[PDB]
Amino acid sequence: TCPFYKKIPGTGFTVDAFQYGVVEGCTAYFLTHFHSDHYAGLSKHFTFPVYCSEITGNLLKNKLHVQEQYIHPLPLDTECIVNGVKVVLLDANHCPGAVMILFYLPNGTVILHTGDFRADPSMERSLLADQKVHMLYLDTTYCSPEYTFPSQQEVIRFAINTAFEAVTLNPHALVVCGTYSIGKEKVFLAIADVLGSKVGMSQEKYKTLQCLNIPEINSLITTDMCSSLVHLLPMMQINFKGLQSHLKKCGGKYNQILAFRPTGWTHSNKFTRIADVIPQTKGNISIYGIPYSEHSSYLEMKRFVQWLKPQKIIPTVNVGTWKSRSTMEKYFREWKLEAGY
Ligand code: NI
Repeated sequence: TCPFYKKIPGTGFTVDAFQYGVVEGCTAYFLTHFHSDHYAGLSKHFTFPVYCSEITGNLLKNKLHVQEQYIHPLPLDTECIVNGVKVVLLDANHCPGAVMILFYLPNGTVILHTGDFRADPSMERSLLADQKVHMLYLDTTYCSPEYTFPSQQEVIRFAINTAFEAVTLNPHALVVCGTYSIGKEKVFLAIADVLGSKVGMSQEKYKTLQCLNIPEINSLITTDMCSSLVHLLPMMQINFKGLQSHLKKCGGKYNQILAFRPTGWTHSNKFTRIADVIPQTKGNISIYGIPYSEHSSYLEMKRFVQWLKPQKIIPTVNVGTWKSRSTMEKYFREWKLEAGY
């Protein structure tokens, strides 16, 4: 049974609710982004309308084999009518194709569902600025003050300088980058670019990247492993065993691996600046954990919410425990009293 926080009242609409069989009354299923927790349940056998971005539609067609007739892609930043209700899709600053959705209810209520997002001050000059929002369905992943991390720019700067230094000292070193879903592509694209290489990967990953409308992508990626000195691997293989094994396969082309594991937040953030980060090393293999987030920090979320001044907030993440729910409601009240809405 679909929980309440995936339902849009006064509509036949749901958001990110494909794992419940047929939903009573739902004439249109929205998908915010192509991450597995959110699409869970979609397959080539699905027979109801799906509304999403163009990029999310490319991935549903080609990766999940949903049939074309059920895929309804919408342009961003454009007022659209769906089943007699005005909607707008906005960029979520999450992974490729990720959107927020604005619903203008027939009775005058305005609802924003963020899906997954990383809040940014640039969102204060979208179509959100134009009018008032009564309900906010909020990505609350990191809704606690201890969740700090740097900008995506500072993290990319670190990674580029790290890779460039190591490979300039040793031209026989190989760089490896972990992945398990779309998002965070900038990590491996920026590293390959400073190294003058294409990024090499499996056929299944190349296919996924081919759906994302990245400009000049054919210049940046390849399935020919041997010609490239930046390789992508599944995240689970980014360990001393998995990397040794991969190094055997390259056939004495390389004598060193430097690898990157993009995580979300980890507690090493509570004590250590990005500049100061060090790897775990075993022999000729070094692994860096780098905190590249595609979710709001506490401060970025607080800022967005105090700017938006919603009348009511419904969290969509960390909703399973009483202590979580209670903690989140406390921060919402502080924020409200500090800004005075
Ligand atoms: Ni996500």
